[PDB]
Amino acid sequence: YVRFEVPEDMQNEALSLLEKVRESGKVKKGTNSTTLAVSRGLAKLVYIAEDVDPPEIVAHLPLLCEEKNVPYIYVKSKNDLGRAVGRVYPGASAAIINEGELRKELGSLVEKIKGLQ
RNA sequence: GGAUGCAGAGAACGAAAGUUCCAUGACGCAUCC
Ligand SMILES: [Ca+2]
Ligand SMILES: [Ca+2]
Repeated sequence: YVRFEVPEDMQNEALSLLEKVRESGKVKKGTNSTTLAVSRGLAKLVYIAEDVDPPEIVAHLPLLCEEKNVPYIYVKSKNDLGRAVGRVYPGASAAIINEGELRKELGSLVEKIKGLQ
């Protein structure tokens, strides 16, 4: 249930900004903490995996992000989301809570994502 | 065992070889049935 389709280069930009934010920022991984972070108005930018089965697990996300005005982006695999923070483990969804040092980069990314809508 | 919440990384058995679960939330900590 993709709301939009992100092109490959933009997906790579987001997945790379994720690894750069790892150090100086704060990132959560998993559907529980990500949903909480969006509901509490903490998530700067959320990532949703495309290969989630059953897809109903992450389906509630885009509408909640629209409710709370949180930019969401679809990434190809949940394994591409496994390096988000801490232990290497697959993640159906993640969320950058603090941009950290990469402020303008996240700004450009959310501009490009809004461009897709 | 089951339900609910809090938090979010490895956890239980084993001398270890290994066996079994875990961000689709294990392990826990409570309250209840
Ligand atoms: Ca261990
Ligand atoms: Ca032991």
